Amino acid sequence: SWNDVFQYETNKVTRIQSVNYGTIKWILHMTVFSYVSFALMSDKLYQRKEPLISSVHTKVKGVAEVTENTKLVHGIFDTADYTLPLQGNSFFVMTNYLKSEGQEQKLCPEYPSRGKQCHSDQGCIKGWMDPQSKGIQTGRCIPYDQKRKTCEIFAWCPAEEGKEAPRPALLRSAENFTVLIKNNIDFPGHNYTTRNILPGMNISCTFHKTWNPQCPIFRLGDIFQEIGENFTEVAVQGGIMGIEIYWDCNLDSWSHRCQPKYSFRRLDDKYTNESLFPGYNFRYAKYYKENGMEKRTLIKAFGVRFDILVFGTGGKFDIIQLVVYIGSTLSYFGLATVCIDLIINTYASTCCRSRVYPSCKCCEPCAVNEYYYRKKCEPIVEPKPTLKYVSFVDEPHIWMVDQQLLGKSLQDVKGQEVPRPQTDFLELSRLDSPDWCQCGNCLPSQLPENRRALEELCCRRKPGQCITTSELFSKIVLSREALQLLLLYQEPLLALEGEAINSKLRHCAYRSYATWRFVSQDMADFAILPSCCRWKIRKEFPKTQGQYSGFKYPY
Amino acid sequence: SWNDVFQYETNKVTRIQSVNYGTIKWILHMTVFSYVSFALMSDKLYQRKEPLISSVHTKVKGVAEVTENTKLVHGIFDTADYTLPLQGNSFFVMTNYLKSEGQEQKLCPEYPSRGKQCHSDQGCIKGWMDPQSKGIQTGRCIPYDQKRKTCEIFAWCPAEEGKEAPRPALLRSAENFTVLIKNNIDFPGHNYTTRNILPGMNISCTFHKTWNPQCPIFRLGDIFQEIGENFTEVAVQGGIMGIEIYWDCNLDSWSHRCQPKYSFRRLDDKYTNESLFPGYNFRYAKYYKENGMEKRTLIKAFGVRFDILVFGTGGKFDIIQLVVYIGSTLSYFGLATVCIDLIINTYASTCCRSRVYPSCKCCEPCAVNEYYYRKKCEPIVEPKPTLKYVSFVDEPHIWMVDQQLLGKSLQDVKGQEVPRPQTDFLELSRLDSPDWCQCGNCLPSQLPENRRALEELCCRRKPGQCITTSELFSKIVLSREALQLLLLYQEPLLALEGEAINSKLRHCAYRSYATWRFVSQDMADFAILPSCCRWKIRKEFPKTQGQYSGFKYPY
Amino acid sequence: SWNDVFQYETNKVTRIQSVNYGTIKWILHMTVFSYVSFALMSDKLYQRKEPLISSVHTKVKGVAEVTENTKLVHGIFDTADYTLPLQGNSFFVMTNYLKSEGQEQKLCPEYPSRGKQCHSDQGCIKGWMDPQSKGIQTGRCIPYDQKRKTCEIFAWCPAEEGKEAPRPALLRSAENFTVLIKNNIDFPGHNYTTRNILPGMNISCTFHKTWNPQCPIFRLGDIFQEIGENFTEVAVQGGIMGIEIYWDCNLDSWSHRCQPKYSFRRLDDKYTNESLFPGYNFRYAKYYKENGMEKRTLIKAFGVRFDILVFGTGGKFDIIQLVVYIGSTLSYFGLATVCIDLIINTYASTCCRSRVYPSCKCCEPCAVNEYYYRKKCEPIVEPKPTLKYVSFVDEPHIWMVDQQLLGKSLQDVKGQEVPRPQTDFLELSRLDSPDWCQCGNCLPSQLPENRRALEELCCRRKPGQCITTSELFSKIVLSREALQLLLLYQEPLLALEGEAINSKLRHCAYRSYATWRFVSQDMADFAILPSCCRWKIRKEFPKTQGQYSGFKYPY
Ligand SMILES: Nc1nc2c(ncn2[C@@H]2O[C@H](COP(=O)(O)OP(=O)(O)O)[C@@H](O)[C@H]2O)c(=O)[nH]1
Ligand SMILES: Nc1nc2c(ncn2[C@@H]2O[C@H](COP(=O)(O)OP(=O)(O)O)[C@@H](O)[C@H]2O)c(=O)[nH]1
Ligand SMILES: Nc1nc2c(ncn2[C@@H]2O[C@H](COP(=O)(O)OP(=O)(O)O)[C@@H](O)[C@H]2O)c(=O)[nH]1
Ligand SMILES: Clc1cccc([C@@H]2NNNN2Cc2cccnc2)c1Cl
Ligand SMILES: Clc1cccc([C@@H]2NNNN2Cc2cccnc2)c1Cl
Ligand SMILES: Clc1cccc([C@@H]2NNNN2Cc2cccnc2)c1Cl
Ligand SMILES: *[C@@H]1O[C@H](CO)[C@@H](O)[C@H](O)[C@H]1NC(C)=O
Ligand SMILES: *[C@@H]1O[C@H](CO)[C@@H](O)[C@H](O)[C@H]1NC(C)=O
Ligand SMILES: *[C@@H]1O[C@H](CO)[C@@H](O)[C@H](O)[C@H]1NC(C)=O
Ligand SMILES: *[C@@H]1O[C@H](CO)[C@@H](O)[C@H](O)[C@H]1NC(C)=O
Ligand SMILES: *[C@@H]1O[C@H](CO)[C@@H](O)[C@H](O)[C@H]1NC(C)=O
Ligand SMILES: *[C@@H]1O[C@H](CO)[C@@H](O)[C@H](O)[C@H]1NC(C)=O
Ligand SMILES: *[C@@H]1O[C@H](CO)[C@@H](O)[C@H](O)[C@H]1NC(C)=O
Ligand SMILES: *[C@@H]1O[C@H](CO)[C@@H](O)[C@H](O)[C@H]1NC(C)=O
Ligand SMILES: *[C@@H]1O[C@H](CO)[C@@H](O)[C@H](O)[C@H]1NC(C)=O
Ligand code: NA
Ligand SMILES: [Zn+2]
Ligand SMILES: [Zn+2]
Ligand SMILES: [Zn+2]
Ligand SMILES: [Zn+2]
Ligand SMILES: [Zn+2]
Ligand SMILES: [Zn+2]
Repeated sequence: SWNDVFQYETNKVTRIQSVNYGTIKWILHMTVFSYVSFALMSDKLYQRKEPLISSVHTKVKGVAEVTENTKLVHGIFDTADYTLPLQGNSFFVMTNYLKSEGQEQKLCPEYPSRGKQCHSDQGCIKGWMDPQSKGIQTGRCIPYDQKRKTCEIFAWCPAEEGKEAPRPALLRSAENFTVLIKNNIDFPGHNYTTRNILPGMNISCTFHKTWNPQCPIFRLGDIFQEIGENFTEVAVQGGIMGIEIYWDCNLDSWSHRCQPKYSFRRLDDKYTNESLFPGYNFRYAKYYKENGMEKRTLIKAFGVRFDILVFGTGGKFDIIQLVVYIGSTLSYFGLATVCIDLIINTYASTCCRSRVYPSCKCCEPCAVNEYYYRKKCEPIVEPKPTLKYVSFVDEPHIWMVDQQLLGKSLQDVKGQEVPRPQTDFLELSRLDSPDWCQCGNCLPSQLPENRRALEELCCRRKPGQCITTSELFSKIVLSREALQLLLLYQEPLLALEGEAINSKLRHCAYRSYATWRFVSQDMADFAILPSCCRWKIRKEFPKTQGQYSGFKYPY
Repeated sequence: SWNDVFQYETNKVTRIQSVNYGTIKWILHMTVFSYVSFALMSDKLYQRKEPLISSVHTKVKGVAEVTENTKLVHGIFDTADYTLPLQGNSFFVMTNYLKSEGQEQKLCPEYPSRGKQCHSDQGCIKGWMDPQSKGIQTGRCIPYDQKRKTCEIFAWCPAEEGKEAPRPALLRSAENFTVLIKNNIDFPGHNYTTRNILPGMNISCTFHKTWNPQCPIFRLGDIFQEIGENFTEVAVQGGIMGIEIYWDCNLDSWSHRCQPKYSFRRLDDKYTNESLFPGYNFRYAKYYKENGMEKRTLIKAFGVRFDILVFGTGGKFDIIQLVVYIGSTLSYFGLATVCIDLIINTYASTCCRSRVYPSCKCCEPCAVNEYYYRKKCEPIVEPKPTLKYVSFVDEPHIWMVDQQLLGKSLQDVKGQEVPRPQTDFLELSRLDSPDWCQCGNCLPSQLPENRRALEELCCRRKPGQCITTSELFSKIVLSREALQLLLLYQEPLLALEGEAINSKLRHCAYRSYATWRFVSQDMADFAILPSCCRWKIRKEFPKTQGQYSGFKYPY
Repeated sequence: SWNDVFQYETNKVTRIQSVNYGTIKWILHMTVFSYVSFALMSDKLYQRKEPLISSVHTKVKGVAEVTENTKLVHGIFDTADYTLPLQGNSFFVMTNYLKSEGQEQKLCPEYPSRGKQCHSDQGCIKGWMDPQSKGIQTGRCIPYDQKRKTCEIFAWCPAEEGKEAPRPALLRSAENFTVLIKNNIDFPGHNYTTRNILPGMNISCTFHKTWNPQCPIFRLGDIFQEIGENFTEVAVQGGIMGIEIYWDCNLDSWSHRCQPKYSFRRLDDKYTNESLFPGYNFRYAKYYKENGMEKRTLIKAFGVRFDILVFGTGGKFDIIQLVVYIGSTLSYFGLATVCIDLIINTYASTCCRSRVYPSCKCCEPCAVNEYYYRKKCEPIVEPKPTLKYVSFVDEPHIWMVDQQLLGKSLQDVKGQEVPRPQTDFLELSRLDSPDWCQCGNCLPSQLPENRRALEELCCRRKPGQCITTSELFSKIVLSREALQLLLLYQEPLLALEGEAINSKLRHCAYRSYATWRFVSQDMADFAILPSCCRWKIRKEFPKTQGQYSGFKYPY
């Protein structure tokens, strides 16, 4: 059993000294290797990739001046006037505003927005919580002004919801504002961390696509016009702008490159439906107390919400990933073998010689694939009990009968023809008749009727001379000296006496005839002797007082 | 060397015309292919998958009315009264509040919360910064009211921290509020971008699981009751609700489907410990100046923080991914070969014939696997110096002796028995004695004692007639004419004279005996001639004035 | 065709009973299996991994006392005084502040910051929107104080932008503040969800690296000092701290482990350039009305923004992933075959015997690889029309001539020498002359001149006796009886009469000579008979009234 452990199985191979096959094999191997390497390096499949974790710190610089109205009001807007305390992944810059000062919780006519005019008390319902007007209707219709009327609502009054944003936008100068974005990114699995601002960067820089791609100071107007967006128009109703920071980071020492790439993308739909809150704005309430009453100043602030979208992956060499990829791609190196073996398989077919080659003379010298096929493959059939082989001296090939003999004589069964092997020339270089019979020497079988059809076989398919009449038949089969020599070869001390040697000689004669007429031991083992030859052999070496068993399934 | 480059190696194969083996092979191949294809299409393993980057814009609509108290106060709450300016991935809706107006930074008794009652000055420490009371203790105990006492703290007074949230929740009507969620998602690697609102969507829609799964307008109460949550109860102490937007996006043109799926999940633990801040609330300070003093109004706002969780992947066909997957799965197509080869290997074993087949007659016709095994495999042993083969005319097989001859005669060494090859019938179809000896013709070896055991071998294991006595021995071995014919065959012009031809004849006789009794040249090359036969051969073709070398390791 | 479907191809193999090869094979298989299993379990390659979606709820506890100034002001700071309403992935804690109360929109001298002193009106431009001073310059120079001057700007006055943060930080006590972080994480694909606080956790716990790694209550000072950061120093100008919550979650039931790991990392660059806004701060405006004027209190709040970075993956067993990994690694099990086959290939080379073995006697017994190579591989050359084989009785090997015969006699073409196969001993164990000629029996070819060089071949390369003179030549080639026996063997009933049998005998003699002198039918099929032997054969079996075709390309 240890010897069994100590075994190695190696495949038998046929080395072909073919220029075309070698060329094809090497070309296919080179192609597979080149593609595998290109995929490995282009996609960095040898690298474990980890998503980043990002922190964003934004600082907006800029000052705006507004002059509006009934008295003229001159206002200055600094960061605390147009920015919220948040300075993370999103920062808001106010670009326009509607101000409703001195609101009190009381009854008032709703602002006439979106054709909300009232003509009669039936145009509104009492106690209806209108989120559009942002009040609760009292059910009555009251005059908003001299010309139009609007229902009364309990809300923050004077109610002005629905009024249009100023145009032009009051804080247009925000296009000239700048934002400094500090982005700290980390790959914890790879234990790496960097930031978008490194020592040596000039502080007077402003971002540009080509001149200053790494400058993290962005002018808002430049952001808008880089992607063909009009800051002046968006400033009226507001919008959402995304600043994308892509980190395609290679953390390998020999190829270390972890630098941010900045892009811009409008995130709010320019063509948003009017009822779906187009643009970007929010209502902020400044609460105070005046005249012993709780009052509220409502600022509808329109502006651009800048969303900093930080994304990317960090790739670092990982042996497991490379091993997995190489293992996945290893099977592709069998492409050359598959292709060349398929070529040999298909071109060895006889169909190519009869039809393709005469039509196409260029594909003619590819007939060598038959020699390759025969030096590569050994066909064998299942040695089933019904397997029989018959050879007729008239015919030049052997016939296989794999079907059950249902009474019909073996002579009448057609079967499938198979080629006759070439008896090694090297070894051969040395010095009333039954109705089915056609030679006149066959005799009825002595077997039981149920299996008598097996022995109902003649040496030929058409009438003619019996094969037994040939002197070579006597030399190979009936020659007692030759059979005795063969027996001695196998059994040097065999006793050439007794009824036993005669049975041994009979079996040796059967084997000799089968090998001579079938060549291969595969066919000879399942060959069926003709009745004439079988009975002549038995006459030469008969059985004293027994009945012949006949062919035996060797399996 | 170029010829070497121009080589192709093809495996030698044995084609078996077996119905069962072909059936098994094709069934296994179909199963492997079906599973590989199913995995490829189900998991989209041909697609490169990229995580999305999302931007969320939320707009809350809704109006609430509150009537509380000592004077009756009728208050209206619109978006600016219950929402914060943030409208991104999270939005907060106030559902309840505790108001402490007119706070001044001074000394006051802490609110009696969680059994914080005071009975003596020793129940509290001076200068202790109590974050629960949100003040610094003065070390003294003072009467909070007529019945209970509480220590004095320097804080915003009147201190009311620890008071219970109103019940029912004041802003219960928030269940009727609606939120419009605009979700812009982008796959930058795939250069794709879409949003959850497309042209044609009805604006009066409200989200529903089945009727309106794509409507991005959600009623908060509907959100809560979709997952079996009670908005009325959560509104008292607040909570956190997550609106999950899953983007399972297929970006292939032939299978393009990038649509959001909305789900809801409570994010705050319903059973949070009382000391771990159950629910959701925050304290907001409204600062003002009254009576020449800095005053503060503290609003403890309880509400639902809605967290919009946007996640998903975009898959687009990538040739590299498909190639990698196919390469990974290619090796599985060898399953049929592995299984059928294992069947042939195991069923060819003799163990199955002796035990399994007699017990199980159904597994009997599988004995054909032995023929397959012998047509597929050629066993060979290592040709080591100790390798020897011995054949005894008494025994029917050959014996291998691979162990060193440590003085013990080769006759006495047992070794391991091996089968005798069938001499090709096709080629064969033509026309005082030593103590270890058992034939009476062996003679002591003339070799040095150290290696004399090699030649101490007899033609038989038991007493009997010598193999040399057989006439076939003389015909094959001693026949000078046959050996001369063989020599001429190899060397046509060999000069049949001189002491050289005699040595050539002796070696040819050795080879002839070895081939006759061992058949294979593998065994004959390492076979050991019996002393009797060896010395008879030497007598026929002796050496004039030299000592015989004897067997030579051929390796 | 169905029989074709019912076929199975199995590779022919040579089983080697070698201890070293078996050892190498099993060692390599064990190594490959061990590494594959280690990679599978270490990297959980059998698991589908899904990124988490996280929700963070933060609650800060802590109270601070400040005493500053011209009148002494004693202020208390609770959560509503130093925290913003946001309680999600980021929370801000105020640690220092600069307060500018009672600002009015009017003209004032800018604060003298960063050497902004003015000496003349030419040092500033009118209408210049200075974002540093946060005002619009009027173009005039005015005295900020008695000693220094600064230009006039329309801004919120008194302008104090650029004033240094207080030192020490006013809210130093914030180091003693605590934050409770509730983290709800979910894997939607795996349909799993958990949180960082589970029942049974003690509420008096405070986080520690070793003692309380799972306590989600963190002291800010402890956070800073865990990573060697000084909270007192950072509190002056502020900063950004990241609380990383890593979820390495295994969702398999047998290996379920989904627990958070807390780490800390400073996110703001300690060495940020002075002009790049070092630290963290924001300007918040408190608007009010005083004396009938809109006034503003500007608080420059410096503090630590704590960013909770939640990341991780959830791994759950997936059959497809395991199948893909196993398929990727299957090809690696062919390493043993590749290595051992390469060893056999290289050590069988003759180059190793001539040079390596004499120099290195240790690598000598590896000569057995030649026997393995010959039992494993069968070399065959392409049977092209130019393929010819010639054997000279003088030389001991055969010669291959694969080049076109451009008039030059085949005798003069060198070609490449090839070894002579061993004629199976088993089958052989039985009983004026042309200028190019060197035997005296060759005759000029009768073929057309263009192809006459093919037959211009002699039996030897040097002068000597003709091979035809040997009696074995007559026995094998000229023996009519032997050729007739061979013909009968193939055709038992062949009629031994007529001009046909003579041509059959001539062809059989050609084959017999080719097989005798070339052994293999591969070489014999393309062998070229010497002119002497060819013409002697023709003399024995001549053609009556025709011209001999001569050698025919068998392909
Ligand atoms: N191949 C082959 N073998 C045969 C044939 N007939 C008989 N045998 C073999 O010869 C043996 C029977 O010998 P036979 O003379 O017919 O009957 P016996 O006297 O009882 O031995 C069996 O083991 C068969 O394998 C035949 O036609 N073809
Ligand atoms: N297989 C085999 N070969 C042998 C045996 N004895 C001798 N030889 C071969 O014969 C050669 C020696 O011939 P031998 O007559 O014994 O001595 P010599 O006169 O010096 O040549 C060696 O090369 C051996 O390979 C044997 O028992 N078995
Ligand atoms: N291998 C080999 N075959 C030959 C040679 N010469 C002739 N033949 C074969 O013999 C056949 C021609 O016979 P030949 O006596 O030369 O002329 P024929 O009388 O017209 O048949 C062809 O089919 C050749 O394949 C030779 O030198 N070598
Ligand atoms: Cl959106 C925003 C961002 C930052 C600050 C403010 C602030 N809040 N109260 N008054 N605001 C200032 C202000 C004045 C005049 C017109 N518009 C806005 C807002 Cl409203
Ligand atoms: Cl949480 C929140 C969201 C939005 C606005 C407010 C606002 N802030 N100052 N007063 N608030 C209004 C208000 C009045 C009465 C009771 N509760 C709250 C808060 Cl507090
Ligand atoms: Cl950053 C921040 C966080 C929370 C609250 C506040 C609040 N806003 N108006 N006054 N503030 C309080 C206050 C008083 C005195 C000194 N500093 C700050 C701020 Cl400013
Ligand atoms: C931005 O600045 C430039 C130059 O300072 C000025 O011409 C332009 O009008 C400014 N934009 C706005 C919207 O005021
Ligand atoms: C990660 O990198 C830092 C800096 O190089 C190093 O100090 C640390 O040991 C590394 N490994 C960790 C943090 O596990
Ligand atoms: C941008 O929008 C403004 C409206 O505010 C308009 O006057 C201007 O012409 C627009 N610019 C372009 C380039 O369309
Ligand atoms: C929500 O609206 C319905 C119908 O308008 C009303 O019956 C219900 O009371 C409202 N819910 C609350 C909490 O007020
Ligand atoms: C991405 O898509 C847009 C729109 O189809 C196209 O204009 C652009 O060229 C594409 N490639 C990019 C942005 O690299
Ligand atoms: C929801 O909670 C409220 C308490 O505010 C309670 O009155 C009501 O019955 C609850 N509803 C359900 C269905 O449990
Ligand atoms: C934090 O608390 C400890 C003990 O209560 C105290 O000694 C220390 O001074 C405090 N830190 C600050 C900055 O006040
Ligand atoms: C997910 O898990 C929950 C809880 O175990 C279960 O009720 C549900 O059916 C699962 N599948 C889903 C939500 O698709
Ligand atoms: C931390 O910084 C403060 C300055 O506010 C300094 O006094 C103290 O010595 C520093 N601590 C250490 C350990 O460096
Ligand atoms: Na593979
Ligand atoms: Zn007959
Ligand atoms: Zn017959
Ligand atoms: Zn003996
Ligand atoms: Zn003997
Ligand atoms: Zn000659
Ligand atoms: Zn000659």
